[PDB]
Amino acid sequence: MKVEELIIDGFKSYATRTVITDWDPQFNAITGLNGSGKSNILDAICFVLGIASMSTVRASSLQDLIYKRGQAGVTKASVTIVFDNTDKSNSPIGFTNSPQISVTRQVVLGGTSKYLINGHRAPQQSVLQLFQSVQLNINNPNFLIMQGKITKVLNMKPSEILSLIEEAAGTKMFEDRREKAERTMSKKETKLQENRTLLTEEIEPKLEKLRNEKRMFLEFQSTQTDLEKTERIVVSYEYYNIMEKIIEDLRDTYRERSKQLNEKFQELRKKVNPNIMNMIENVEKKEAALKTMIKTIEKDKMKIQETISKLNEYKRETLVKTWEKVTLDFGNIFADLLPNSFAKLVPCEGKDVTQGLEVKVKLGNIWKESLIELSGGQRSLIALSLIMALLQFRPAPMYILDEVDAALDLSHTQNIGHLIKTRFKGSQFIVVSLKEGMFANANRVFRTRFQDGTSVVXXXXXXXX
Amino acid sequence: QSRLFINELVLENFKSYAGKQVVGPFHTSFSAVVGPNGSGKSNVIDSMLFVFGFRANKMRQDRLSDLIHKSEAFPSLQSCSVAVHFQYVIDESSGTSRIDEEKPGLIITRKAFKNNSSKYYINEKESSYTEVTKLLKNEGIDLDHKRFLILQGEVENIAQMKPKAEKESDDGLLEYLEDIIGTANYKPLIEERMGQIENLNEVCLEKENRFEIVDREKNSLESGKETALEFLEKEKQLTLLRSKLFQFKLLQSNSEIKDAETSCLSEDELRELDVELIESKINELSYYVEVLEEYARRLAEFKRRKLDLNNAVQKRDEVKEQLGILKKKRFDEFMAGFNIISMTLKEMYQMITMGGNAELELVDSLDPFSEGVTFSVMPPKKSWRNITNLSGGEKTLSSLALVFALHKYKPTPLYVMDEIDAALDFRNVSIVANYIKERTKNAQFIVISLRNNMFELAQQLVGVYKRDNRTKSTTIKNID
Amino acid sequence: SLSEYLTKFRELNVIIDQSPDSLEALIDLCHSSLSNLSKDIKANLSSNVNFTEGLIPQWKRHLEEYGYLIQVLLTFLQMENLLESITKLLEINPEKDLFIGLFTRPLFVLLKMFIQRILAMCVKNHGQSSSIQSSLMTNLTYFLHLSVFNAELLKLLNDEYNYPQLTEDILKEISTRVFNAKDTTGPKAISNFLIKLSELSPGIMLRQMNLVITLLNNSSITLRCSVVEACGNIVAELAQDPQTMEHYKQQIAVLIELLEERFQDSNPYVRTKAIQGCSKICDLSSKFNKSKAKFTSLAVRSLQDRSSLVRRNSVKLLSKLLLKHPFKAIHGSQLRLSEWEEYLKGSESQLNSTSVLMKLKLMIVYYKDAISFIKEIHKSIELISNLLFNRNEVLESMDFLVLADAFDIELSEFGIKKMLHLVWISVHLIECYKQLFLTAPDSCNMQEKAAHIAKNLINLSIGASIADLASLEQLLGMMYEQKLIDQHVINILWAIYNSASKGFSKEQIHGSIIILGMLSLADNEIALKGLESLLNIGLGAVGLKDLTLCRYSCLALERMVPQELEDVAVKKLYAIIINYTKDNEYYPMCEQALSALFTISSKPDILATDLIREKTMMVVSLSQLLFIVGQVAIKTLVYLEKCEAEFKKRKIDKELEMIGGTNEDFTDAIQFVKENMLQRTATLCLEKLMCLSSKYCEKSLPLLITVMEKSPDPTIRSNAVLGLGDMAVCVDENTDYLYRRLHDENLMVQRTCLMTVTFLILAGQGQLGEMAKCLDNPDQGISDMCRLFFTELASGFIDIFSNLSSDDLLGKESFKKIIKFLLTFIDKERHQKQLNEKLVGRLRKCETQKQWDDIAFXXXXXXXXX
Repeated sequence: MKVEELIIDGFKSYATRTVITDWDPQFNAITGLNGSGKSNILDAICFVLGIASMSTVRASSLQDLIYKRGQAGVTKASVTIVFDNTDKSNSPIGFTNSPQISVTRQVVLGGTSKYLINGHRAPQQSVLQLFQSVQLNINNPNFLIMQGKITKVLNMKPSEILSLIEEAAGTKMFEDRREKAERTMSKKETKLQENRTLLTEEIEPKLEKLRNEKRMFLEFQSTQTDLEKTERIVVSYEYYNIMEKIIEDLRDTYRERSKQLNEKFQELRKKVNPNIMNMIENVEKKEAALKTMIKTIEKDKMKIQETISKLNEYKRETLVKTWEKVTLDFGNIFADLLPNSFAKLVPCEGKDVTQGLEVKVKLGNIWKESLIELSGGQRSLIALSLIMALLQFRPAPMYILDEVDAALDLSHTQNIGHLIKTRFKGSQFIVVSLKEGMFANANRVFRTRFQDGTSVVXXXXXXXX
Repeated sequence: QSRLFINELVLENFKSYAGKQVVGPFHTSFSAVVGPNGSGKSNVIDSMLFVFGFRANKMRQDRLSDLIHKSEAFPSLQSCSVAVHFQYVIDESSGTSRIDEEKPGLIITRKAFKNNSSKYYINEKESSYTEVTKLLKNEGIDLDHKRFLILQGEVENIAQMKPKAEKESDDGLLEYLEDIIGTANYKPLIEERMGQIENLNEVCLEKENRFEIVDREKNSLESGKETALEFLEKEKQLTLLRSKLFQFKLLQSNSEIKDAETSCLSEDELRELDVELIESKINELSYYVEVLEEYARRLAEFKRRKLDLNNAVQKRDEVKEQLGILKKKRFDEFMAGFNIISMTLKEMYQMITMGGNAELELVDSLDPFSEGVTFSVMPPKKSWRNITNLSGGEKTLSSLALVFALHKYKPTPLYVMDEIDAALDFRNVSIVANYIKERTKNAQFIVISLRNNMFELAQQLVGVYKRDNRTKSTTIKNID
Repeated sequence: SLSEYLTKFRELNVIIDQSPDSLEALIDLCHSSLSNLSKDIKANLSSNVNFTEGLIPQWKRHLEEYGYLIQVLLTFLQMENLLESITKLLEINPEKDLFIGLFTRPLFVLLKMFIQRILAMCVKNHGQSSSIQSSLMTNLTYFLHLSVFNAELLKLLNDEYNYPQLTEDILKEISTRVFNAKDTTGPKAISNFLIKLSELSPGIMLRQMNLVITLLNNSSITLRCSVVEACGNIVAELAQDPQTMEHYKQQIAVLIELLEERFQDSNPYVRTKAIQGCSKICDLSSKFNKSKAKFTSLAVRSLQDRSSLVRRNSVKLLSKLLLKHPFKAIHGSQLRLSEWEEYLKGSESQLNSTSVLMKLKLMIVYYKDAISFIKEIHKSIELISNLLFNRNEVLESMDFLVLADAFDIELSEFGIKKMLHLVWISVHLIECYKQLFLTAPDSCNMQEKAAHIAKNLINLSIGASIADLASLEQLLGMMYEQKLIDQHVINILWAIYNSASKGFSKEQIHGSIIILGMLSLADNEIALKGLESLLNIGLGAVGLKDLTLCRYSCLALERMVPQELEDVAVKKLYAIIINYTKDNEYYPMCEQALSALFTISSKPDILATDLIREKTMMVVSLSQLLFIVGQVAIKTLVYLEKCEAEFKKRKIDKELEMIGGTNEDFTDAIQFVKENMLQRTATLCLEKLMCLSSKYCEKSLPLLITVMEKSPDPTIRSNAVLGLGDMAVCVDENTDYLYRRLHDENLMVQRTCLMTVTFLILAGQGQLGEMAKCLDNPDQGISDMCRLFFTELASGFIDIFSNLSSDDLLGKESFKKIIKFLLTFIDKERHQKQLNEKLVGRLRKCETQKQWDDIAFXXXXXXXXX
C-alpha cells in the first residue's frame, strides 16, 4: 500500500478543494508552519477510523468535528479515502476484487455516522475484523496514524519502559495473567471434581449390592435346576424299575434331603430382578464414566507440568533471542544514525535480563550511562530512534509520523533521511515536522501553509445313568 | 420459800480501790449506792460485769490486767481480787426479817493475774464456769439473759431497735420479745427446717413425677404387651386343640394324653364332636397364626418404682404436716405472752405516768412473724408517735416501764442500774422511787442517780468517796 | 447471557481507560479512584451512545454486570461518588424489570438528599407498576422507619414530577389491598405513612375518597387515628386553597359526618386524635354555621367522660371554640344573656307588629343561634363545676372558664363562687387570680384602678358564708407575701372605711369591715397602724347601730398582735360590754370582745373580777348572758394561764400553779340548779365546766348523760356530741357512750357527731360497726364524708375485716351489706394470704362464697369446700 493520493474536502480547515498530488513513493515530508491545518488530516483519518481516545479528538458530540461545529453553512462533512490495494497478501479475505479500497465517510446533523466499504455498509465488528486482518488493534503500537506521547515519557525513564518495550514483542505478562486465571479456575473446579468422585463412590455400593443379588439369584437358580434334574432322574429310575398314571404325569434319603434343601434355598432366595440387562448396562456405563474421569484427571495432571516446562523453555528461548536481536538492531541503528557512537543494552548492576536492562550510550568517544548527561536534542533523537526501531516488530505497508522532532539537528536529520531512504526501503513514510529548518535531504518537501483558512502547498433312566 | 441476796462486797488491790476495801452489810429489802460524778462508779460496774463474766465491749479482750491497781505511787502490785457473798432471806406478810441459815450461803471470788490469768472460786474452792452457772440457774438466777442488768446501752438500743432483726448482729424488737418470752431459740430452727425439708420434699416430688411419667410410658407399652400375651395364649390354645385333633385322628385309624386316651364314650365323642366345625376352627387358627414374661419384666419393676414414688410422696406430705404442726404450736403461746406483757405494760404506764399510753403492736394484724412489731407511745396531751421520734425522757420512761413489766413477768432477786433516770423531772423520779420502795418487796435492787427523791427512800445508803485517788465505801442505815 | 447472569447472581486499566473476552475478563477481575473513573467513563459513554442512538447486547451485558457489582459492593459495605454516578446513569434510561428490581430491593434492604435523588431517578419505569407496588408492599410489611421515607417518594411523584397516573395507581393499590390486625409494628408504620402523606400533600389522596371507605371502618385504632388526621389535613388544605369545589365540599360534608359518628368510639386514643383534628380544622377561614353548631351541641354533652386525657382535650376544645366564637358581628367580645334575650324579645315583638323581611329573619335566626350557644356554655360550665368538685385536668381547665368569665355573663358571680368553692398547681391559680381579680386597665388612672379593685373585692367578699370566706382569706394570706396591694389601695380603702360612718345600701357597709378584717389576717402591721380610724367607728357612735360591725371591728383589733395600754380602746370596749340584751344578736360580739380584752391587756384578772362583780348586780336572758360570759371568761383565763406558762418555759415555773391551780374559788353552785333558748346556755355551760380540774366529770357524768340523752333540741344534742368528742383529749375512758347518738332523727346532729368521731380518731384515741352501717345512709354528703374518712385512714385491715364479719350478725341492715363490703374492700392489705385461710377455716353463709368470688370475702380449697 502506497499513499499517493489525498482528497480532503469539507472539514474544519479544508473548506476548499486544494490540489494535493505529486507524492514521492520513497519519502514524504509534509512540513510548514500550519500545524492545525496539517493536524486536521490526522483528525479526519482518526474520525474515519473511529478513534475517540485523544484529548484533542474526543468531544462531547460528533458534531464538533464538522466545520465550525456544523453551524456556519457547512452542516455536513464528507471525506473520501483511496487506499491502494495492489498487495493481495496484506488485503483481507473476500475483498481482493477491488484494486483500490474506497472509504467514503459522511456525517450530517444529528450525530449519525455512515460506514462505506467499496460501496457497502458495514457494522463495527466487520470493520474491526478488517482492521485486525491488517494488524490494526487498540492496545498495540499499531494504528500508525498516532502512537501516543511515548517520546516525552521516554525522557527520565527507568528500565521498566525498556522491559515493557521488549515485552511488546515478548508478550509474557499477558500469558502469566491468563495462566494464573486458568489455575484459579482449575482450583475452583477441583471442588466439583471431588463432588463428582464422592457421588460416584456413593453410587458404587448400590451396583455392588445389585451384582451380589444377581449372583445369589443365579446360584439359587443353578441349585434349583440341579435339584430338578436329580428329581427327574429319580422319577425316571422309579418308572424304569416299575398307579403308573401319576408316575407318567409327573415325568437314597440323602439325595431327597439335598433336593428339598436346594428347593427351600431357591424359594427363600428368589430375588426377582428381570432387569439384569439394564443393570449390567448401567454398570458398564458407570465404568466408562469412571475411566473417562480418571483419564481426564491424569490428562490435566500431565498438562499442568507440561505447560510449566513449556513456559520455562519458551521464556528462556525468547529471552535469549530478544537479548541478541534487539540489542544488535539497536547497536546498528545507533551506529548508523549517530556517527562514531555505540549504544547497547546492559543490566543495571550485575542483574539478569529478567530483572531489567538499561541503555548505555556513547557521546562521541565518551561512554555515557544515563540520559541526563545528554541535551534535550539528543534525548529527542534517541527517542525517535527507539520509536523507529520499535515499529519493525509490527510492520505496515505505510507509516505516518506526527510531531515528534522537538530539537533535532541538521546533520542528524540528514542522516535520518539517508537511513530512511536506504535502510527503510519498501515502506511508504510520511513525516510531519514540528520545527522547521530541518530535513534538508528530503526528496519531496511538502511546504504546507495556512491560507484562506485552509492548507495550500424307561429310556430316560438309561440316558441319565 | 427463801431467796438469795448479797450482804457485802470485798475488794483487794483494785484499779480504783487500793488495798483491802470491805463494804458494810446491805439491807434485806432495798439498798442504794451513791457517789459523785466520776468518783469510781464505772469501776464498780466493771467489776460487777467481770464477776459474772459479761465482759464489756469497750475494752479489748484479755485485758483484765487493767483491773489491778496501776497508778504513779504503785506501778506494780501483786494481784487483784473481788469477793461477793450470798445468803438466804425470808419475806413474810408483815414487816419482819427471817433467815433460814445464819451462816453465809456462798462466796464467789475471781482473781486477776497480770499475765492475763483468771479463775473462779466458789466457797474459797476453785471451780469452772459451767458448774457455777448451773448452780446459779438452779437457784433461780439464770445467766442466759442479763435480766438483772439495766444500762443506758439497752435503752439506746431499744430506741433504735427495728421491728425485725435487720442487722446481722443487732436483734430486732421481735427477737427481743422472743428472748423475753423464752421461746427465742425455737423460731430459727423450725424455720430452717421448714425450708430445707420443704426443698427436699419438692425435689423428691419432682423425682416422683419423673418416675410416674416413666410408669405411664411403661403402662402405654403394657397396653400392647397384654395384647401380645393374649395372642400368644390364643396361639397356645389353638396348638393344644390341633394336637388333640391330631391325636383323635391317629386314634381313629387304629392334657395331650388325656385327650388321646378319650378319643379311641370314646367313639361317640370322637365321631360327634363337630368334625366339620373342628376342621373350620383348625383352619381359622392356621389362618390367624400365619409377651408371656411381661408380668415378670420391667413392667413389674415400673409398678414397684411407682409404688416407691407414691410412698416417698406420702412421707413428704407427712413431714410437711409435722412441720406445720410444729410451727402451729408456736403462735398460741406467742400471742398469749404478747397479750400478757401488753396488759402488764398498759397497766404500768397507766399507774405510773397517769397520762398517755405505750403499746407494742404488729405492723400487720394477722401474721405475727410477717414483718415485725413496732412500739408506739402517746404522751400526755399528745398523740401516738414512734419510739424513734421522741425525746430522752419518754424513751427512758418506756424503758423503765418495759423492765418493770419484765420483772413482774419473771421474778429476779437482783437488779442493778447506773444513772438511768438522769436529767428528768423530779415527779417521775419520786414515782419510781416509791414504786420500788412499796410495790417491790421480794427482791433486792441497786439504784444510782443524783436526784434528791432517790436516797430519801433508800433504806441502806452505801456512799463511795475518793480521797487521794483512793476510793472507799461506807454503808449506813436510814435512821433519823 | 441474561439468564445465566441472573442465575449466577493494573492490566485491566490498560484497556478499560484506553472484545467480548477482554470485557468478560475485566468484569471477572473487577468482581476507590479507579472505580470512580471507571463509573464516570461508563456513564458518559452510555450517555453519548443514547444521544447518538446488533450493538445493544454488549451494552446490555455491561450495564447488567455493572449493576451486579454495584449491588454486591453496597451489600458488602466514597458513597457520594457512587451515588452521583447512579444519578447520572439513571437519568439516561424484558431486562429493565430485573434491572429496577435489583436496583430497588438491595437499596431497600440497605436503608440524606442523595438517597432521595437515587429513589427519585429510579421511578422512571413505564408499565412496571406491579414490581414497584410489590417492593413498596414488602417495605411496609418488613421495614418500619423507611415507610415514612416512601411517603416522601410519593411527594416527589405528586407535585415535583406532575404525573398523576402513577400517583393514583399507587393510591388505588394501597387502598384496595387487604390489611390484617395481627401484624406487629405494621399498622403503626402504615398509620405513620398515611399521616406523613396527609401532612406533606393531602390533595391527591382526596380524589380517591370514594374508595377509602373500606379503610374508614378499620377495627384497629392506629389506622383510625391516621385516617381522621388525614381527613383533617385534607379539609384544612381545602379551606386554605378554597378553590371552591362542590365535589370536595360534599366530601368534606360526608367526612365530617363520619367524624361525628366516630366521636363516640370506644377508645381514648381515637377520640383524642379526632379532637386534635377538629381543633386544628376549626380555626380555618370559613363560616360553617351548622358545622360549628353541631360541633358545640355534641361537645357540650360529651364533656362528662370517664377517662383523663379525653376530658382535658374536651376542655381544650371548649376553650378553643370560645376564644374564636363567630358571634362577633354586633358588640363582639360580649356574651351577656340578658342582652341577647332582650334583642330576641324585641325582634319577635317587631315581627308580629322583601329585603327587610330577609334581614329581620336572619337577625332572628342569629339571635336564636346566640341564645343556644349561651345556654350551651352555661350548662357546660354547670357540668364542669359540679364534676370538678388528676391534677393535670385541674391545672389545664382553668383557662377555659377564666376566659368564659372574662366575657360578661349572667353566671359571673355564681361562677366565681363555684370557682372559689372548687379551688380549695397553686402557682397557676394565684397567677390567674392576679391576672383576673387584680386586673388594671390602662385607660383609667391609679385612683380609678384602686376604686375598681375595691369594688371588685367588696362585691366578691360580701356574698359568702363564714367557711368559704375563711378559706378565701387563707388563700389570700398564702399569696400576700408578694405585696400586691400597693399603698394607694390601702389608703383608699381606709378612706372608704372612714367615710362609711354616716353606694352602700346595707349590702356593702358590713362588707367593708368584713374585707378589712379579712385582709388584716395576712399582716400585723396593717392592724397596728390607724387605731383612731377604728376607735371612732368600731367603738364610737357607729357602734350603737349594728352589732355585726362591732364584732368585725373587734376581730380587726384582736388581730393586731401576731398604744401603751393607755388609750380609750379598752375603755370603749368595757363601755360596750354593758348589757345589750332583748335581742337575738350580741352573742358572738361579746364572745370575741371578752377574748380581745383578755388576751392583750396589762392584768386581765382584775378586769375579770370587775366584770363579774358589776354584771351579777342584775328577764332570763340577762342570766343567760351572764353564764355565757362567765364560762368564756374562765375558758380564756385557762388559755392565758397556758400561754404564760409556755412563754415562761420558752424563756431560755414550779409545775404547781398550772396542774394544781384549778381548785380555786368561783365554783358553779348556781349553774347546775337550772337544769334539774332557756336551757340551751345551761346545757352549754354545764358541759363546758368539764375542763375544770376534770373533777366535774367524776362528779356529774351520769347527770349530764341523762339530761343529754333526752334532749329534744337537735342543736343541744349536736353541742353535746361535739363537747364529748372534744373532751376525749382532756384523760377518761368514756367509750361505749358517745357512739349511742350516731343515729338520731336530725341530720345535722349525725353530721356533727360523725365529724367529731372522725376527728378524735386522728389524735386522742374497737366499736367500729356503725361507721360501716352509715355508709348507705341518705344525705349523700354524709356518705361522701364517710368515704373520705375511710380513704384517709389508709396511710391494719384484718382487724376491721374481723370486726365486720363479727358484726354482720346484727340483723338490722338489709340490701346494704354487699355495698358496704365492696366499699371497705377497695384498699387491700398487701398479703391476701392470711384472711383467705381464715375464711376457709370458718364460713357459713352463701354471701361468703359470693364475695370470695367477687374479691376477697386457695382456689382448690374453696372449690372443695364449695
